[PDB]
Amino acid sequence: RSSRAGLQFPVGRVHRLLRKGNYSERVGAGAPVYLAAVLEYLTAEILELAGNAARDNKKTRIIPRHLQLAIRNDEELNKLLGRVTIAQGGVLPNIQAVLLPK
Amino acid sequence: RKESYSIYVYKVLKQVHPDTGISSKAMGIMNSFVNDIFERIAGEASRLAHYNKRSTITSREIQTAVRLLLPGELAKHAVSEGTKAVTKYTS
Amino acid sequence: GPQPISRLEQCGINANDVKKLEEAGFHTVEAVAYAPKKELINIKGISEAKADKILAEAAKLVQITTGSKELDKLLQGGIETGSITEMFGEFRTGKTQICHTLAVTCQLPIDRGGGEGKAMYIDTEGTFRPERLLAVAERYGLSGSDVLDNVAYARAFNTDHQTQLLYQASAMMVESRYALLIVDSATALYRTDYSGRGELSARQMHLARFLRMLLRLADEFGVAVVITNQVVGNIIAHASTTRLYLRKGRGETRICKIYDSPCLPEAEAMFAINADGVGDAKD
DNA sequence: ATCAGAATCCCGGTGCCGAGGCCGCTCAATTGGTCGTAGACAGCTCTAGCACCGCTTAAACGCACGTACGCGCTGTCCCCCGCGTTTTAACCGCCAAGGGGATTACACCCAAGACACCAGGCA
DNA sequence: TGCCTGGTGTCTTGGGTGTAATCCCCTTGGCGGTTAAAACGCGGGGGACAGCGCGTACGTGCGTTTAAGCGGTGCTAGAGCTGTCTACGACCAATTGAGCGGCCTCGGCACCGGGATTCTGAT
Repeated sequence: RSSRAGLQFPVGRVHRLLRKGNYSERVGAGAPVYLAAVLEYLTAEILELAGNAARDNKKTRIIPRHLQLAIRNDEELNKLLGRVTIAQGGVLPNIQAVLLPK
Repeated sequence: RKESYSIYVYKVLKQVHPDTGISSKAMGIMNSFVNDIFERIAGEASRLAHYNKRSTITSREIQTAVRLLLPGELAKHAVSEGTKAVTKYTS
Repeated sequence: GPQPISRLEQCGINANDVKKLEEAGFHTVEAVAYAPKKELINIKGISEAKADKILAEAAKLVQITTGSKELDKLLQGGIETGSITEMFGEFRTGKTQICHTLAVTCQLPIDRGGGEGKAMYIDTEGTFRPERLLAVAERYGLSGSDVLDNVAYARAFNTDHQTQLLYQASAMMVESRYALLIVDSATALYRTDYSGRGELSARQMHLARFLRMLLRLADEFGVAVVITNQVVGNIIAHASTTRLYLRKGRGETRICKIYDSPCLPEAEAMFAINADGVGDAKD
């Protein structure tokens, strides 16, 4: 079904998880496809930005720091993951202007 | 039809304050309250059962959910009432 | 292609852990990599730390002649190996006969329009006749016995058996050079097994998986994939590269029409069904 | 401390409308029985958490000292409060109408099948 | 006594999703008054805010000490997996009584008004 939907994320598995997560008595054929597509897309957006940060830092491997930079520097991702802690992410560099010397 | 907890809330009210009534708005707030706490406890119990790969929600899940959701004395008294009720019911 | 698991040891997985992974039946870094940790952990003598090291370091590494000349010209010389060509037509059009013919022509030299490879006949309809293969072999001057020796045959009784034969085909096609895979009445088991209306998606899924395995084997071995379809699914459109419509001309002479090719014109060619062969129409 | 005035609290009367109770009904909970399955328990494995010893070294800690910043004080001026006057539109009540929420009535596709029926005369 | 040759006809559901016709009452719309609230002006006072002085608490640096960290080793508790089986919950049909909608009424509360008390600010 993933190939039929043109996806990389596993439609069958998502369907099974929907069935066994006790979300509803019945599940439509399109629901796990839609969900898988959304999960895949969001994964792609975060990985895109994190990859960008990694290259800005001249690193070829994405680490948690890059994920944190990607998320917090993007308003909508930052909104979506507003109450989420990225382990080993650190924080954005930011010093209040009043604290700097005159 | 359209369900609510109104008659049960009223029975309880009559238990604790026999000569006291309640306005329509206040009853609506009590119904909102009962539905809210129902959802919180049932949802936590559902997650408890899922985490432990169990297909059944039992009184133990309810009790643990109560311990997670309610603060201090409210939690202790609620646990006491649930246990008492289940014990009276079983026999 | 594969990325044999040997390469995983150079990532600094110790070789004993790679041997345990091979014991599990994982033989490439691709194979271990796109599997979760627990598969490798379940192997005796493998901890979770070694599995994490394995997954982390593993992600770092990972034209056959139809024998009708006129039809060959219609096809520009014959089937392209490595791709699926669908011939859909009525019963008695010679589909089984065409299968028998190709089962031999594949063994022909490539300069003679063959693939110089063995043939694979997967039958679902009982119509497999080694004697017809012998007739085609003598037509093209091929050893009929060698034709049967270059044809591994198995009759699929159901769709599950139909897919299961692909598993034997994938391992067996590695050991010997093949040029042709034949699936005769390929759609019949999807009609007898999947007969409901609610089961349309089910037969489509089974067919889709079957087609994906076919595409993998086609790209893997560069062999020609021939399946026959009676048209009394829309999924096949994207899957078939060349759609051929077969209809009867009376006697043994059949009319062929091209009903899809992205590159080849819609066109028709006349051919005949001869005792020796599937062969050009000779009025 | 005093006192007047403005605002709030309290006390009583009248009304009114929504809460409380009663009754018909209906459908959702109960009871009784059956059956599959899930989870409780036993038992075995083997992972990893805890405990320990030793060495190293980087972090913590105690202290000295200077100084920047918190905090208190003072002056100024501006801008928000509080109150009086004018305006305006929110609110109450009443009526119209229509639109959309809830209920009942209406195609497109693949499927192949099925044989019958005798009449008309001349040279 | 012994002779051939003539075409042309029909008529047939089923399963599982999308659409308009129906319909009714509340959501939307307007009229009219009336009154309380919003808007506006103005005076002034008190609070925001800027400037200044001081003193003390915190930042910085340095020598000492303390323990966190790392690496190895040991073992056992307990997580995790498997097998078995029985209790327990889903399911289903019949029953019925609890619970809900509707109707009615009376008493709690709200609105009005007027005296009492509180509290604030000027003296």
